[PDB]
Amino acid sequence: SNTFIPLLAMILLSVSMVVGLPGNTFVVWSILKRMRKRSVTALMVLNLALADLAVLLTAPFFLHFLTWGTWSFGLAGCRLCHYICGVSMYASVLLITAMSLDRSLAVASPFLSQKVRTKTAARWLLVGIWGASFLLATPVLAFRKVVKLTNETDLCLAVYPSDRHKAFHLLFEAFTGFVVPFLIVVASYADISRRLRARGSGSNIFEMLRIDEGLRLKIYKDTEGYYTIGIGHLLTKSPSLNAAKSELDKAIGRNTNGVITKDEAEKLFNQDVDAAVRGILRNAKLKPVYDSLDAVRRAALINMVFQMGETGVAGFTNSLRMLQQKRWDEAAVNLAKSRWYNQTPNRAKRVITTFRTGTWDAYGSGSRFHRRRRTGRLVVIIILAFAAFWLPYHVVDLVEGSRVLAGDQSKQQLRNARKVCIALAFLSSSVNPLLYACA
Ligand SMILES: CC(C)(c1ccc(O)cc1)c1ccc(OCc2cccc(COc3ccc(C(=N)N)cc3)c2)cc1
Repeated sequence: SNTFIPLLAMILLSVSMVVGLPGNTFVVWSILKRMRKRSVTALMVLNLALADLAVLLTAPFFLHFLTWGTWSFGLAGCRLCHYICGVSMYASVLLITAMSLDRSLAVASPFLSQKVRTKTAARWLLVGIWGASFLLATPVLAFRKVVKLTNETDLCLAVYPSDRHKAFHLLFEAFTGFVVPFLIVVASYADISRRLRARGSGSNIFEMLRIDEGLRLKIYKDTEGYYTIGIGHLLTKSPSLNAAKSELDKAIGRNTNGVITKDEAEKLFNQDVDAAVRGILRNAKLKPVYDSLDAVRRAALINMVFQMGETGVAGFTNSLRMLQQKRWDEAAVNLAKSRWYNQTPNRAKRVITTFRTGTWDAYGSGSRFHRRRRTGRLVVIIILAFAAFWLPYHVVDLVEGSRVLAGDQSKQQLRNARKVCIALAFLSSSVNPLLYACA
């Protein structure tokens, strides 16, 4: 088994050359030669597919070192190749953090993105990522030097003066390289999938509310004589129009002069359910029942809460728990005697109908189907191919530093096992062009 690990590491590094060199050289080409307005999503890809190219430029050296038997490029060679390799890991993973940290701001509030996602404020970030990536790989050029092993064989690897030195740096490139990003991209990218559960899949929750609360695209006066716009979005508790009108422009970022788009009315409505669902989940009485209700019957809890406020809908306890206990017919007929049913029966006869049937049958037929998922669905695979390629390597870094404080011959497998994990990761630089050729 002494011969097959070098055999495995020399094909992957060569298939990464035959696939990663041409693809990245093309991907980096189009974004420069054949484009006028380079989108922000075309710069992330650019630098990410630009950095991935530099790592592969060092591959012909490790392959030579893999077969020749000794290093051949002097202190600079092995001081450099690891620095170039160490900077792409850092640059690549931070770009993937930013890309993933951003698709959580495009759903948290899509009106701030227009005022924050500026090509001038994206380019002036890349330098930051690059600069803050050029620095975090600096220990690798201080600790990796060539040592003459035999008259005819000088090997190169990290020379750590003490094992405490080795430990922390092996841990240091794990938290910062992977664990800090893996934790960040898990908070942001799971906040989203936990945000949409309130917002409901597709636009289905919106059109339901349009029929009910009325869709108006200009500032008007509410039922109680107060300024609102859209589906009940309260602009301000204030009398003045210019105060009310200006208050809106702050939350949209553009000079509306009193008018918003069908889109702007919908995004703004999501903030009206996003913030109306925390009130539910932070409410003593309607949190438990809501958690039990399926995706369909949830929007109607969001509907009544939109209607009368949580403090008000919290009153129908006996009709509340009957839902929680999954008995609809005894909650459908029980809600029939409320003043809410009497004062407004066109919207009560259908909200209640969505409970006992658990479908959108009472509201519409075939005008709600959308593909809410955006191009970030592609952005969510280039992080997984990345994570699946870089976890094998880092667990060893994580296990060496951990097991270098207590306890050779049992650990003689790690470097033999690290060799492939370290060499497997040479394919992540060659994974974007196939994902772009996935279509
Ligand atoms: C496998 C080989 C040739 C060897 C040699 C002697 C032997 O007996 C057995 C094996 C070897 C030697 C040294 C070595 O250290 C460099 C290294 C180690 C892990 C990782 C990277 C960067 O990878 C990246 C960085 C960034 C990206 C990116 N997406 N932008 C992709 C891949 C560099 C690596 C391999």
